[PDB]
Amino acid sequence: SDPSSINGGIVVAMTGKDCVAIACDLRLGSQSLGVSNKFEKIFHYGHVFLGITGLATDVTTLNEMFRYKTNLYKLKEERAIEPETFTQLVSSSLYERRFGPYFVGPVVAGINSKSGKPFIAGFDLIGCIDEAKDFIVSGTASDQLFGMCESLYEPNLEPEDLFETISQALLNAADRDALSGWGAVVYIIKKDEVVKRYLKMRQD
Amino acid sequence: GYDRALSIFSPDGHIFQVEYALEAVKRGTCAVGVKGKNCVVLGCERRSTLKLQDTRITPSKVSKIDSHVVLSFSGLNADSRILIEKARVEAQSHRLTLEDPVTVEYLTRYVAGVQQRYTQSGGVR
Amino acid sequence: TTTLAFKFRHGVIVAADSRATAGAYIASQTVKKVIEINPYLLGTMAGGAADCSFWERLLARQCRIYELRNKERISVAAASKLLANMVYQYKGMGLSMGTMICGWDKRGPGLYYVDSEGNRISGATFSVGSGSVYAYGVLDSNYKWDLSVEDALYLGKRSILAAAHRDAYSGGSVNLYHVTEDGWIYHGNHDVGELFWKVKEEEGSFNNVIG
Amino acid sequence: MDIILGIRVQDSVILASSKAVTRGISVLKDSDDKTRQLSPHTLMSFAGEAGDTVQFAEYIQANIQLYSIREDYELSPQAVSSFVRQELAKSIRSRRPYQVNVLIGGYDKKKNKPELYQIDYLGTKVELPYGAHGYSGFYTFSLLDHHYRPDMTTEEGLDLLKLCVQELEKRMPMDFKGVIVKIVDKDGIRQVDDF
Amino acid sequence: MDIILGIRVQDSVILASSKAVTRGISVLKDSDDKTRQLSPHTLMSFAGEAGDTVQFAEYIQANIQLYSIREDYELSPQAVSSFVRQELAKSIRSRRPYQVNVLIGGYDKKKNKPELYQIDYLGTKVELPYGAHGYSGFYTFSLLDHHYRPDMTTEEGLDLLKLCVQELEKRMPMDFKGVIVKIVDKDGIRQVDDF
Amino acid sequence: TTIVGVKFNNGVVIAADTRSTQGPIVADKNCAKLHRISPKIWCAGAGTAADTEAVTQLIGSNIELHSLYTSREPRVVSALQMLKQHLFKYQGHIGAYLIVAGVDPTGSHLFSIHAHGSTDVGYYLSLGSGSLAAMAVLESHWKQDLTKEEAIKLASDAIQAGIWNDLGSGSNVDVCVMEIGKDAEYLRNYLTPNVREEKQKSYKFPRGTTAVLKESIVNICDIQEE
Amino acid sequence: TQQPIVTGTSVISMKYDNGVIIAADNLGSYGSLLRFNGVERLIPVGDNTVVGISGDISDMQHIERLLKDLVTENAYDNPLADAEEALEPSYIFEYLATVMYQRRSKMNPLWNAIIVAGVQSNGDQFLRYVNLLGVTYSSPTLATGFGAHMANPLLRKVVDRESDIPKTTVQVAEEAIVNAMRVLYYRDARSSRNFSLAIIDKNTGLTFKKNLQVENMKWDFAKDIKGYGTQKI
Amino acid sequence: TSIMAVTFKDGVILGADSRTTTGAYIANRVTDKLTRVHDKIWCCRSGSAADTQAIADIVQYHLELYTSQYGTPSTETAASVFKELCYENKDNLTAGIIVAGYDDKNKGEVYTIPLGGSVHKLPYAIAGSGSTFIYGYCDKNFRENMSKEETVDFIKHSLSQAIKWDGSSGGVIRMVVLTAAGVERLIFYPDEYEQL
Amino acid sequence: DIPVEILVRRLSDIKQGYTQHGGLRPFGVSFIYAGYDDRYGYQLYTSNPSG
Amino acid sequence: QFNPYGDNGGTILGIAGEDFAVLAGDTRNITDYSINSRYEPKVFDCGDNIVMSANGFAADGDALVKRFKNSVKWYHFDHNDKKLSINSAARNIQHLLYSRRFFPYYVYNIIAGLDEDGKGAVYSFDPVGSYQREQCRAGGAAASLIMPFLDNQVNFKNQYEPGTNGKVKKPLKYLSVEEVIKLVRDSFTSATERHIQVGDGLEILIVTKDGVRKEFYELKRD
Ligand SMILES: *[C@@](C)(CO)[C@](*)(O)[C@H](CC(C)C)NC(=O)[C@H](Cc1ccccc1)NC(=O)[C@H](CC(C)C)NC(=O)[C@H](CCc1ccccc1)NC(=O)CN1CCOCC1
Ligand SMILES: *[C@@](C)(CO)[C@](*)(O)[C@H](CC(C)C)NC(=O)[C@H](Cc1ccccc1)NC(=O)[C@H](CC(C)C)NC(=O)[C@H](CCc1ccccc1)NC(=O)CN1CCOCC1
Ligand SMILES: *[C@@](C)(CO)[C@](*)(O)[C@H](CC(C)C)NC(=O)[C@H](Cc1ccccc1)NC(=O)[C@H](CC(C)C)NC(=O)[C@H](CCc1ccccc1)NC(=O)CN1CCOCC1
Ligand SMILES: [Cl-]
Ligand SMILES: [Mg+2]
Ligand SMILES: [Mg+2]
Ligand SMILES: [Mg+2]
Ligand SMILES: [Mg+2]
Ligand SMILES: [Mg+2]
Repeated sequence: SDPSSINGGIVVAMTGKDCVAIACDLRLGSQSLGVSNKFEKIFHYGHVFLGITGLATDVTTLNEMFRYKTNLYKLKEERAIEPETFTQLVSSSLYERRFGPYFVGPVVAGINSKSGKPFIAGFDLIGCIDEAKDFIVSGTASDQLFGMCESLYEPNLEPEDLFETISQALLNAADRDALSGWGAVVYIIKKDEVVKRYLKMRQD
Repeated sequence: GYDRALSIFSPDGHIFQVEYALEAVKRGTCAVGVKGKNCVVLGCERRSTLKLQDTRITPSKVSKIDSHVVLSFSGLNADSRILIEKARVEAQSHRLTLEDPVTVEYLTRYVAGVQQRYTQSGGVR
Repeated sequence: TTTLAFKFRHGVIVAADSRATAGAYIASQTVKKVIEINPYLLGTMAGGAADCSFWERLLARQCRIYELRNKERISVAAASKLLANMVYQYKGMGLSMGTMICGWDKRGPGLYYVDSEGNRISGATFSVGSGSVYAYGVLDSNYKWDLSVEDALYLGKRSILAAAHRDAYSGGSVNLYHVTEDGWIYHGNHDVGELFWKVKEEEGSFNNVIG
Repeated sequence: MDIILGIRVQDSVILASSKAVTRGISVLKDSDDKTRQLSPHTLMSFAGEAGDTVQFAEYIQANIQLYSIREDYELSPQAVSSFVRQELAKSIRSRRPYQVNVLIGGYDKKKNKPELYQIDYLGTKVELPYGAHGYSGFYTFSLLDHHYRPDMTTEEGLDLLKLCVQELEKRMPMDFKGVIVKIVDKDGIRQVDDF
Repeated sequence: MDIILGIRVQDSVILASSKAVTRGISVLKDSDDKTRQLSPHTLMSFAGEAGDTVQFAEYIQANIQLYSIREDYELSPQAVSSFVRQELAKSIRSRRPYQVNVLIGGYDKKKNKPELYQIDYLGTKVELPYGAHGYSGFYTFSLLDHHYRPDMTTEEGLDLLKLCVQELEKRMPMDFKGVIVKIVDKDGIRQVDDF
Repeated sequence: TTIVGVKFNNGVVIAADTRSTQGPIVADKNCAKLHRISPKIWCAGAGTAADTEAVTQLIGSNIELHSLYTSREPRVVSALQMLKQHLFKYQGHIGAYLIVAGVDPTGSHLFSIHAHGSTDVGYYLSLGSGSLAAMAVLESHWKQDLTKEEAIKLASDAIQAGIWNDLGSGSNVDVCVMEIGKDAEYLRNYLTPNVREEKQKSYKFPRGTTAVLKESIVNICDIQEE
Repeated sequence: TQQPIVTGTSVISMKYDNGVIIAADNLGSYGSLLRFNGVERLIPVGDNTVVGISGDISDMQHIERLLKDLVTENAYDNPLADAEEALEPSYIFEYLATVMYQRRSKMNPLWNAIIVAGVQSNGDQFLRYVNLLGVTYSSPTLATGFGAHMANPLLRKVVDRESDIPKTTVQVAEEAIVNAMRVLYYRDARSSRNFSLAIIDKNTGLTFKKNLQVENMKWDFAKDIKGYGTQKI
Repeated sequence: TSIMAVTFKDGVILGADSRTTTGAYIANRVTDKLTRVHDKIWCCRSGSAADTQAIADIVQYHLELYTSQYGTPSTETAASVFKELCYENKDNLTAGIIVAGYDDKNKGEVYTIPLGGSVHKLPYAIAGSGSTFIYGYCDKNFRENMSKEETVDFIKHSLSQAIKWDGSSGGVIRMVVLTAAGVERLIFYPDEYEQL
Repeated sequence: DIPVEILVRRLSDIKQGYTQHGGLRPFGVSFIYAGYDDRYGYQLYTSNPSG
Repeated sequence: QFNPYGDNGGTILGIAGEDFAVLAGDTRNITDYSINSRYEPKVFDCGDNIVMSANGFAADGDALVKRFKNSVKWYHFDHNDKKLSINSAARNIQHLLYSRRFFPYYVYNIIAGLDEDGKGAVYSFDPVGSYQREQCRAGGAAASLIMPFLDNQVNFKNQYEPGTNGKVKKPLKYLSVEEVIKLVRDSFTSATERHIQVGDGLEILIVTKDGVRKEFYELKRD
């Protein structure tokens, strides 16, 4: 019944030293039933990454919507959109449905191409921005992720170290949530290279 | 909205805008239709003033309205697209509501009705 | 939960997962859903953990006083019926139990399904729990009477795995039991995480999953 | 309606749909075809509330047929599935949503690959090797998870489907009156007349 | 449980009861016998809510068997049916009523006549040539009203019963997994092993 | 949330905590609740977080256009009027509870505003879940003819009362001072009484601890030449 | 199960170096009607305990009778009733807490929130809370109803933790309590100006002050407040 | 709330308490419920603070526009505008308003507008939750053509009792005197009116 | 990605509309469309104010 | 309508060592958004080298503990001062809980001590008596925040040995009391940051063959 927990899923983002990381599980379900183990929740528009949890139809819809809006932004501005600017666009777009909202928990992650500053942000379903320095969590195991991130995280981690921290935060949170799991992906993002890693986890 | 009466009668009982529309048809490339015992053939002229044309992608003169009906024309090319689109929509609408494809006579009657409507509606030619 | 049990030539197989849930939160993953009532009687648990635990432990004490007064081990049918009558008193009051009483007695291997609704059914094959529906597919397709102990143990194990994979509220580990006329035999605790990958490679199944 | 299954094999997509239509305590029909051909190489099966199902399917059919005539070109199964999803995602926030779940089976002639898409009434799309709607998948997924290979022949896919249906007929309380089976491949769409 | 039928012919009573037991979306069993022998020439079939059915039948069985031992005499089907009715009429105004409907088929050895009684959970008793509980009679009564004679043989009664079951299997949405059939006559109670 | 507003001799000061919740969970430990409507008109917001932002950004946008149209510096009463009429129209469904303060050509002003559109005037005000803890302090220590330094102290003391005694409030104290004839000074994290202690252990993992299946480079660049 | 009819609002209290202080106003409200103006809600038990009660007044009067009867019963066959075997604050509290939890467990509660304040035999300060649910807790400061929201923050500024108790004098503690009662009069719509205050000191014993009033109030600034926004006159 | 308006020889006086509540919490203890819609036409507000403010603001707008076109409006005219809003939007409002004003021709006039949106012209009026407790006192003590000092004492004593018994009433007693001489604001603090 | 012709037809239909209804002046523009898609490959089109 | 239940917040945590066991819990007591007490003990020494903590609805938790302490007292009287083993206490507690199956104790409950082989033991209970011996368990408001961390740092879940890449797991090496107390403090410090009902103080009870020892650490008061 609760739209935010029908399909299940989780997303987590972290900052490091001159880098950011964003990760998600791959499960799509119909409550107790597992339907897909390939439902990726992270999308990118140029160098800006967006993770979305919640109702799967709205996840798919918002991706198509922000792809639409960022493609137009680029044609007019003659440049790729930045994370700070994209974050405001996501907030604007969600609040325009204030009284008929998308049931989602978006997470933005990226590095400003000009200043080189790492950036992450989270939102509620109606657009409120949570701009954090350390980490952002979202999903059915958000309580679990808050506990893992708040204890495992330390600032100024190197990319290959950050990878292990975020991966363990996701994996162990997902294994305490019935509606999350069935695979996982981690994006490691630097100013001009992005690596994507699929994790091996329990398939139950 | 623009409501101006463009198609109107003249003292001698003529609607000039409709008659001037026939002059546009006279200017258009020749189209011919011949029906045999068990077939119909539609022939169309292509003016050779336009070479360096890409014949793969250039709009063909004969248009399929449905799988069993075709429509060719003479006159303004841009105008023909509007009639063809309407005819195609109606063809699917007929299949959808009556569970039979349109008869050729029905489709013709629809297209002809659209043309007539544009001879006594305000703001349109 | 997912639990199953089935009769066959060489006794009865009993298998169950180990997950315990409180909403979406996985509270435990080390729960014993098979209770040892006597060296020849097993009981499965599904639904209310507290309910199933209390009433089946209380039944085991009824079955023991029976043995003392009568100099005879209780039958599977009598044991299943004592439970059924016990829970019937509290019918409509809120109890949530889905159990199977597995054993070997004078009539050979016995297997009864008992629930809080009032049902008490004898049968050769059962599966109860949220993941039962997934397990039935594997059982029904591969179940014989002329099944070897080795193949029968694998079937019950593979059936739980099928459910543990699909059902969100099933998983953790697989507990196996084999009941003979000389009594039940524990056949270990098997982590689904490790078991899944093993089965995938050796069997070739779960091709859709990457590993 | 009740059970709709789908399985993508090596060179084709197989859709199996139940035949029963039910109004209350009475079976009105036992030979209902719960499918519409959207294009020569794209088939859509469907199930949900009465009226909504057929109204939606025929509405989609009309739109794809219109596209085909306008462009003289067949849309890819992926393009069709995306169009259908948008219509359902649009529907779910409307005054009265279409209560319909669909499977779209198609053969992409460009890539020479069969494709199967599962879409529910909310607009939740997923590409799968095999899928089901409602209580169907609950009984059938364990067998498909076990037996399915991506290099299966059409005949092997049908045998696995018979096994899935046999399980449904044993454990489902409702009598769905068997299934109509259709195969979608490079040569088009055809019905298996004996199943 | 689902369907229970009864038909009184010339020299016997035939009871047909479905085999399925269902818990939610799953068929737990397909060979359930929904009947208890109350005495050598009296059989009771039953259907209603889980637990209540078997608890009540076995309670009645125990009471009639106790009477038989105490008196060394078999109660008439009429006497048994009256006892059962009183227990249900007593039950309906209790804290938690038995939710059970029964058919009692018996052969009265004194009158040399078969007798069939239909009793619902309220304690509503009626003697009939043929009867049914739940949604069963809705499908079967038109055939019985048409074909039934009181001078029918047991074999003719079984053929008419097959016709009733065939109609149920065609028009009922629920699969009840066939029926167990039992005949009550002068020689006692026996089961038709092939139906 | 806890938010306050206190008037003084030659101006007005507002303050707020920095906690944002989602049930019993803290979503943000350093949230910014002090919003700028115009350069010298700031408001503190409690309630539905998105609503306090959106309603503030909107009225601030319209205030800027008004200021440009009239060639005048915006007034607090204008922001107040525009806010209450907007909130009243949505009949409480926009859950914004605001304290609006500022300086303008008319002088210094301090107002509160509720979600249903009612406004109140005062020398000291408090809103949010910690408003009672804060008002207890204000009623005990407020006096007429406060200095700037006394008012900042009173305001932050009132927020602290909410931080310590209200579970809906916590972390840091933000302040904004609006004095007549001066630029408004926004004091982000004026107080930081809730820094986390050092952890007992480092949970940095050995590289190679996590099991991986696949690796791939993600193409973020555009389509290339040649 | 019932609903409260005639009610009493906040009861506030705190520990100090040599004892405890407790206070409560003299009002018995009837919904929004301030019906009864002479209601005593602090009830002494011996010379070492004061029970402060809020909530339903009919249930308060019942509890008051239970306590009076408790004293009578303790004196029975007890030569040391005014000495070693006198009633302690901890005895009185546990009895009430037992009754409150039993009544909630029968779904027929005493609709009250109670604070038991006193000094034990060994000179230790006793201050514990109990309510209609049987829930109990102790703290250096305790308050019921609105006092929990407004008084506790003010009293916790004096005694923030256990180590602040020896540093707090009776003059400072009383001053804080009296200020809190003023604040509650400003802000609680079901409060009165008249209140009672009780001090239980390990040296000077029980001091019970009646007919106290909230004084030194600030209202003068109200004259400058005009309209609700734009109005000037 | 506790509000009242009383006509007397030289004009009319409005009176009110200063309490606004959210349940049992006093959200503001120094509220000004006496609001001006025209130079010498004021109103007393009771009910929803949001509704009564929105209404009074709209009325002030209407009368400001009236004045620009047709000159000074009558107190009856002001009461009619209030009524029109309160009556036509009765399903969505919770406002109990007393309208009071001074003309030179009509002198002091008082109109009360309860929940339904009906209008009632009276010599004096009382309204708000606290008014219930002083119906008897006011009926017994009111006289027509009182002096300014007599009328101030009448309102002071009346609202004193209303405040005493009603928990939803309290704070200071505000008053506004409307005469030919002009507009005078009065305030009376707890220490003054409680001892009456 | 939109096929080239479909985009061209849409713009040309908009131009056509201004010549048949509305009473407004047409767009004084002629386009050369250069594009690629996987059906026809590289394509050149032109449109003029007639649509 | 009268609601006989309430929520007093709080969070507890039990960890079993090789020859010791700890039971930790915060000292904060709350209703809604108010703080009742910053120091209200929640973990108790119940005798026979057993520690217990039952809470959620404080009044039901206080009653259960009070009853179990009483049960220990009567176990000595009735069975010749015999020591109540941890497994026997667990089973006894099940029956205290199920005696109110139709008007439950609204609590999370954990006991800790040593088994009859001298090894550390932790038992966990649901409100109606379902109990489980475990190595690591958190209960209460922030249980979901803490448990995943303990799965990782106590049982080494999802942790493999570098170089093998997922082929070989991290071996299950036992933890010392000093290492365990670090995990406890870090668990509660992390929970205090993200959960509003957790804070003020942390009381830890350690159980060895020598007896029961206490440790107290401050937490954030916001
Ligand atoms: C599969 C895993 C799920 O279907 C199995 O069926 C297992 C069977 C095993 C455990 C024997 N069942 C459960 O996991 C079962 C599901 C369930 C829950 C509640 C009622 C019926 C069935 N889970 C439980 O019994 C859990 C076990 C705990 C987590 C160890 N118990 C609870 O959820 C308890 C029991 C509550 C209860 C039952 C009857 C009357 C009163 C209370 N409830 C709580 O702890 C409270 N709950 C905590 C989480 O936050 C929400 C409130
Ligand atoms: C103190 C801290 C609490 O009173 C303050 O008042 C602050 C005010 C500041 C931050 C502006 N208030 C909050 O932090 C506020 C409390 C709150 C919660 C719910 C309703 C009203 C007020 N918190 C929020 O508004 C959060 C902000 C997030 C954490 C960035 N938002 C939510 O909790 C939203 C509520 C959205 C909403 C929609 C419609 C009407 C009212 C509120 N809730 C969720 O996102 C929960 N859920 C997650 C899964 O996806 C579905 C929604
Ligand atoms: C006396 C008090 C009674 O007649 C006076 O009439 C004064 C009049 C002056 C202030 C105009 N009235 C009030 O103080 C008025 C009483 C009231 C309360 C609720 C509805 C109508 C009248 N108080 C208010 O309007 C407050 C003012 C806020 C605090 C600034 N507003 C509320 O209490 C709002 C109103 C929402 C509403 C509800 C129903 C109808 C209309 C509006 N209510 C809340 O904020 C809800 N509140 C929080 C949760 O607990 C319940 C109460
Ligand atoms: Cl107001
Ligand atoms: Mg999981
Ligand atoms: Mg699972
Ligand atoms: Mg789907
Ligand atoms: Mg008062
Ligand atoms: Mg905290």
